[PDB]
Amino acid sequence: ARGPRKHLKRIAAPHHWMLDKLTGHYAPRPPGPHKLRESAPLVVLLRNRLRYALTYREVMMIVMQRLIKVDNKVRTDQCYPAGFMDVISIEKTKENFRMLFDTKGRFVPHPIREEEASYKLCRVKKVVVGPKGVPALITHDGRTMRYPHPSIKAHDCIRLDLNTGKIVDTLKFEAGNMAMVTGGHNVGRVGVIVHRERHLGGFDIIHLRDAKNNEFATRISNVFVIGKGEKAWISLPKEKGIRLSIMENRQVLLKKQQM
Amino acid sequence: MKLNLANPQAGMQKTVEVDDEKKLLPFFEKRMGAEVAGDSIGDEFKGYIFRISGGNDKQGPMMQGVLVNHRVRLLFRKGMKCYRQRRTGEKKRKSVRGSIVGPDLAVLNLVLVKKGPETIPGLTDAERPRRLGPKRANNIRKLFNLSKDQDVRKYVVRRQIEGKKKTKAPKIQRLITKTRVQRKRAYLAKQRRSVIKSREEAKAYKDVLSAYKHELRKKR
Amino acid sequence: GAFSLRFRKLKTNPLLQRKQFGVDILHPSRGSVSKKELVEKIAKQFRVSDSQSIVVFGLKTAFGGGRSSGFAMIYDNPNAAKKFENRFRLVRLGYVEAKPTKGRRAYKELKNRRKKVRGKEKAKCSGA
RNA sequence: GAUUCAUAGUAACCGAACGGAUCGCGCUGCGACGGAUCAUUCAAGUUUCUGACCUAUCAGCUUUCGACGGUACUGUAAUGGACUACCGUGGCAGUGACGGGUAACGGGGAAUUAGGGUUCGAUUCCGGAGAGGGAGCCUGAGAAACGGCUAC
RNA sequence: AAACUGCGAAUGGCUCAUUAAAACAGUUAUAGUUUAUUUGAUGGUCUACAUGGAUAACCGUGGUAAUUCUAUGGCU
Repeated sequence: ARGPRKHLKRIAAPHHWMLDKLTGHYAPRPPGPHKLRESAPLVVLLRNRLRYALTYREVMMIVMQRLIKVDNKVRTDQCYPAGFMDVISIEKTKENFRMLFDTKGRFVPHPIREEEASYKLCRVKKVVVGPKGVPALITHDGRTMRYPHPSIKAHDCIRLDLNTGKIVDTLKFEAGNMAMVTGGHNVGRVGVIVHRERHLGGFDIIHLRDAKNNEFATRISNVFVIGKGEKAWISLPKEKGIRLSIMENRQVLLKKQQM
Repeated sequence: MKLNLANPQAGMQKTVEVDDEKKLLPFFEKRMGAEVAGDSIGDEFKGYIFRISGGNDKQGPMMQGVLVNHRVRLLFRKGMKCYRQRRTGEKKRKSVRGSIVGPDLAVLNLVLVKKGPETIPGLTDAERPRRLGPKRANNIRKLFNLSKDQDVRKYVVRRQIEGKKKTKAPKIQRLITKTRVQRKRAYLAKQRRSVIKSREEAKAYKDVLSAYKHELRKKR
Repeated sequence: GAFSLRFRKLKTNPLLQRKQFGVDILHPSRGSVSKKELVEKIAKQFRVSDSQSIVVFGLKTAFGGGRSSGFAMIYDNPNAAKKFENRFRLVRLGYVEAKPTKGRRAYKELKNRRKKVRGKEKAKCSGA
């Protein structure tokens, strides 16, 4: 009541962080570009994915060196919400991490090449006219690129340059274009787009087809266009967003563990 | 009863006890900020005149403008007298003496305007000098009268401390200098640069959208 | 009785100027291993300069005895190790002497008295 | 999906708001702080539909002092009988209104060995309400706050 | 050190007395609105080598039986 809540609790955290039940009563709380449940804070990358830090203390000792950057910019706050399709860049080690969705429905820092780690994609939420009658995009990231093409519509991605501010490569939202899912049940799945239903009132949905010919649906808010009909602007994680079945995921896992 | 006599200009003061009733009788039914004659307070006090500033009564404050001859309870805002705030926005109710003077209060505080011929042993004899000279720049200028072109710096006030060799000095705020004038030039450069960038972005875009919609006329 | 060393989960960490790894150790006959004896052996394995760079913690012997496993953390320089590591871990090793602070209840009783006096408050320090 | 939306243009209005009298490292770079509008994020306030234990030895409730609706103010962060003027006579109820009881905060859940059920949920999380009883209010982005204030 | 300014103190913690289409639950809407902070934008158009005078702490000094009570005087 009475104002914004400064604590978040463990358990009442998101499940896709995979913070454990014991070993803490509270969990780190991420406001930044991204939402609370559609992001992951910079602490649980460093300690609970990348395994650089042990403790919450040690993440302060890393981040206040000014070694961590995101989007070619130094972020000093340890609880910064670093979300979908943000680049992370550490100068020592000289390795870069683009955050994608894993096929199971988790965040994972996908390691990438140095030339690839310049650019990143931003799907545009809407397009809107600012003052002096100038046009302007706005993104899922909460950037606002201005003077686009007239070409560029809602619900489609743009390759940003990052080294400079400006856009470079557009993409369109149509049938036969590659598209990852960012939320809901089918998260972490990439497939070409077959068809979308309108439903003139609320909630457009899209059916789309995995590269092993599995068909599945999501709302348009969740869908995020990568690239053209086959091929893709970005590098993909392990499995490339197929999501193999429950008995298959059993068989591959226990076949691994026997060595 | 116990008159606290203040010299403003010297910076000296000392309390005195009042024998008898009749020496207090000029002061009764008088406001704060009233120039009362201080001939009849005692023997040595001759040809004086005293403004009356405040006081406290047995209870132990009076504030000007309240009026009345007795203690009262008031709700205090921020920026009143006789109240330090603990919290921001805190008002509080608090007992306070009237401004008009009576017998039953303990202390009157008095401030002299014009001293007479005679000397007081407490007040008149000495002069305590002022501790801090002026920090900011045009306050130093108005002290000694410099115009502007005389320049500050050398007209600083520096006492030196006892024992070890050391001076201490105010650091003059609002002083014109190499860092301060450059910060305008750095700021005003960005205001110049940010306009002409955004203007050329608009001029570049104007031909691009015309180049787009001309290629759309080919489709017709 | 001696022991056999064999590290695991190694992670070279140049941001923190240190190397982190779980140790695993095998000691038939012997009851446990002291950290003063373990830090000497892990020094000569890893070809280190100075014991003071290395710091070691954890170490549970498993049920039955013979086996044990723990954590370890080779810095480079002892001066970098003194900065990034918290002081309690260094102290067990003995590199740095313990800091004798006053009690938590005693410190709290100063500041509540310090609330009451405005002006110059520093007479309360000697008074408590 | 849809406007009196965004935005541009025209004619004037007011001062009651922005257009940096600020600070550090080093013709020239970096970032600390301030503040306006527009998104964004953490939110919050209202809001649509559907859902609950016992009781008929509770059958008729609501209204001139807002009950249901209409027009035009006012008020609010905005929508509204939220409030004020006039105007109409409505609204709910036998599918349980209105009133009473609860040893009643709600839910996620818990116990209970076919299936169907019955009883519990003050209590780890998410809402809600409260700081002896009621009421009022300042400051602030946010409180009708109580380890803030005023009164009985 | 002290004091002024800024920010926080509206989170957290505790309890279950209220409360029966109320609250709450899932499900909408905000074209019916406010939003510190974060993130990204924007913007020359109204003595400009720099405007004004008071306030603490501090110093001098009191009141009251008594408190996180505080007055008068002098500086910045």
